[PDB]
Order: sequence, then C-alpha cells, then structure tokens
Amino acid sequence: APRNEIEETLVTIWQDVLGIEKIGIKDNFYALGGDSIKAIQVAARLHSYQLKLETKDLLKYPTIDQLVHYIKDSKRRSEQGIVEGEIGLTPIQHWFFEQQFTNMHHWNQSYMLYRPNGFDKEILLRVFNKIVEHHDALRMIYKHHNGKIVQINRGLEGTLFDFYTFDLTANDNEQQVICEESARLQNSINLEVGPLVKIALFHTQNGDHLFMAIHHLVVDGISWRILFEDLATAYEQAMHQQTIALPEKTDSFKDWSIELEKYANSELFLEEAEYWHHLNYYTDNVQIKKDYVTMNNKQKNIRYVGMELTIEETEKLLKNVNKAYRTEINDILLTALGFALKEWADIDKIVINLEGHGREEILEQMNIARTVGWFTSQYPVVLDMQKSDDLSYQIKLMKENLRRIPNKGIGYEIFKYLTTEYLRPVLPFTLKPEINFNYLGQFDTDVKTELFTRSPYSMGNSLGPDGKNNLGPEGESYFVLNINGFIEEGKLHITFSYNEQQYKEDTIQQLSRSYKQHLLAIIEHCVQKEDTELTPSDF
Repeated sequence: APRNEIEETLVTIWQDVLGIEKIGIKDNFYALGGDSIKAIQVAARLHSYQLKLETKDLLKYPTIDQLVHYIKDSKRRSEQGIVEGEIGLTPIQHWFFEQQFTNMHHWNQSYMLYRPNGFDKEILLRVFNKIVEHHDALRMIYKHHNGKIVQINRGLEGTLFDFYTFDLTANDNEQQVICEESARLQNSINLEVGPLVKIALFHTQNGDHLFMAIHHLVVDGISWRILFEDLATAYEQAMHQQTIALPEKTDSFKDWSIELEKYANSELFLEEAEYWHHLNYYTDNVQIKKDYVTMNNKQKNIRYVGMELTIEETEKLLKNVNKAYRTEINDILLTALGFALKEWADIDKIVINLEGHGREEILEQMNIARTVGWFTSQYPVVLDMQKSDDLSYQIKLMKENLRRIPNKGIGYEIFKYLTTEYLRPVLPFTLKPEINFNYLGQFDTDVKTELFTRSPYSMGNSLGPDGKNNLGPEGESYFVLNINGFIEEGKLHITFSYNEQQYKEDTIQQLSRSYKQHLLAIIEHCVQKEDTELTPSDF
C-alpha cells in the first residue's frame, strides 16, 4: 500500500487503540502508553486493511514516521468460513487437563458490562449468534476417546451459548441476586456437549448488566478484548438496523494448533534448547515459609490482598518508566517482586511461574492477532537478588533474565507438551514454582465504550484467580501465591492470592505493602533516567 495512505491508517489505528484523540507521526508508541498487548491490537486492526505488522518492529521503530516503511501488504487470507474438526491441545491446554481439577468443567473467566439505558435482549441474541459463528473456538467441546481427551471445534450445531434474562426491577438486593444467579451459570458448563459460553442479562432500576462466563479452555485476556469490540460493533449495527458484519477472521485456533505442533518438532526450534539449560542449575528449590501447615488446598479457601497505585503513579509507570532501560512492564514488576520477596522472606533466589499472552511471532505464515482462544504461555523464571541499592544493576539484570530465552519463553511448554519425546530436550519439566505472576495489561479502552462500561455490581477482578465464582470451589489450588496485575480506571492494581489456611492476612499484607514501596522506588528511579540506548538487547 502507499506510504501516505499507510501513515493515515496507522494514525487512525493508534488513536483508537491508545485511546488518544490526536496522534502525530513522531509520537512515541510507548510514551503514549503502548505495550505488548496494544501492539497486538494494532496488528489486528491492520489485518482488516490487508496490512501486516510484525509486532517486534514496533519495538524497533516506535513512531509512525519510522514504522510506515515496515508495514507490508498481507500476502494471504485466513479461513473465513465455519471452522470444524479435531484440534490438537495447545501447551496450556495440556497443562490444564494434566491438573485433573475436581469439577474441571467449572474453570472459567467472566466479565460484566453495564448500560444505564439498557440492552435490547433481542438484539443481544442476534449479536451473540454472530459472535459464536465468527469466533470459532467458542464452539469447542471436549470428549473422551480411548481415555484420551479429544478437542473438537463444532460447526453451527446444538447450542453455542446459553442466555438467561432476569427481571430484578423489584429487587433491592441486586448485588446479591446477581452473584447468586451468575454463580449458577458459572457452574453449569458441560464440556462434552457445550455450550462453554453462559450469558445473563440483569434488568435493574439503574439499567442493565450483562454477565458473561466462558470456560478458560477457549478464552483469555486478549480474547475478551476482541469480544468486547465485536459486541460493541455488532450491537451498534443491529440497533441501527444495519447488517451485522465483523472484521475478517485472523487464523483459526485450529490452524494455529496444527502449525504449532509442527513448529514443536522443527529443527530451528529444537536448536533453542540450549537457551533453557540455565534452568537445570536451579537446585536450591527454595520453599517459602508458611504461617500454617496445611494439606489439600482448595479454591474455596483462596483469598487475596490488593495494592493499587494512584493515577499519577500509574501514568509514570505506563509512559515514562520503560524509556530508562528500554524495558517492558514485566521487567519492572518482577524487579519489584525480587526486592519484596527478599525483604519479606529473606529470599535471595527463587523460581516463579511467569505467565504471558503467548501470541509470539514464532510462526511465519500465521496471524492470530484477532483470534479468540486460550493462548497464554507460562515458564519458569529464576529471580536472583544480588546487589540491591544499585537499581541500575538490578533492573538491567532482570531485563537480561527475561531476554535470555527467545520469544518471551513460549518454547518451554512447547518442548514440555508438544515436542515428540525423543526430540525433547532434558529440562527440569518437573519444576513447580510456588509463585505465579501474571500481568493482564490495560482494559479501560476496551471496556469503557460508547455502548457500555464496567458494571458497579462487579466484585473484584473477574479475569483473575479471585474472580467471583470463576473456579470450582472444590478444585485444587496449585499456587501458594498467585500474583495478578492489571490497569483499571487509570490505576495499577496488583493482587496477591493465597490460601487462608496457609497464611494470616497480615502476613500477605506485609508482602503487598513491601511490594508497593519497592515498585514506587523503581518508578521514581526510572523516571529520572533518560532514554540513551542506541541498540537493543532483546533476544
């Protein structure tokens, strides 16, 4: 496509994705609050103009004036039709079934949106019809054959979502009723027959609240943003009596899984095994002390402590911190975690599980930037606290740590679950970190639209481990500390999820307060340091 046209297209897209009214072509993507997920959103939006962005290029060329040259014409179309057939499990799906959770049909994410002027339920039914047609993985079922799990993408058959309507206009205990009724949706998924999508519409005095629960096997944080965008688009089309029409599909979860399994056994990938040998040298097996001795920890006993930053502090973190060492947000949040764990438990070395969005550019001819599915990656990161005091050293060390492996560590569970046994490198696949870390990113641009906003009846973070009714209460917890971060209403929230039987709340409160203090110190340090890097350090 023409340069000047590509420039105008990028300006439009960046303004929409970053939520900024006017963006100039020399404005820096990350200074404007861009991040890894917003880069994927840009790629998704470009796909609809038949343009292609390699998201790694945004890091290298972070202004429109630079980046325009690296935007390419799409040289291929993804499946636009109804995807059907068996699909191989992807690594986090193998992880899921390996856990053999009690009542594993109850293991969901959820969200609730709010429209003061109400939703038209007949329109919503048409919209969700289109959504489950368009986003094929939502139609998945999971069967048993020869004792082995078989994942199948249904076509347009059976029921693809359940939809319930509740008139609460004469209730004055709306919050309680919403929790009770939505909990019954959350625990009613049947993985073998479907649907995996459960929707409730709550009519109240202050307007309508739209609750959605989706089994985690077919969704993730990026996917929810895609669904919110298409809900808003479809609803607006229908409410104005226009034909419902969504953006072109990117590559199917089916096609992705096929190519991923091939990648898992490719020589180019196997060659990366040496980058993982460092894990074999973590033998300290550091176990954190608990307040109480306990066994068989279940979700019903999980609680959390939360910290938050101010809007002003969060703006610094999102717009004026990464420029110091050319970091991404995980570099900063994990450097804080290291300091906090050292102060809190006198820990000098510990392994954590790091979650990521998993939408890495590992496959040439694939584009999953607008695909709904569970793409999350996870891998072990060893935090090493040596210096202290030399923040420059500790930040640069953590940056090096997270770049010691390719593609943000997506390869670890690919090796673990997909690579054929003979070819599999000898890594410590038995490693089970006690601490999980997941930063989910920014949502305000996704959830606060012209059509709807966040529901005041939402309790906590519904996309995290503490989301109310998300997880079967009798299911086993699998982390001692489950640390989740996200931006909501302009503020960073970090939550520390723990087992009530394992720790006193005060003990976790201590960790959380320490984490905030170290994070604020790191933010202030980085704000002071100017951007002077010439060339990168990424893997």
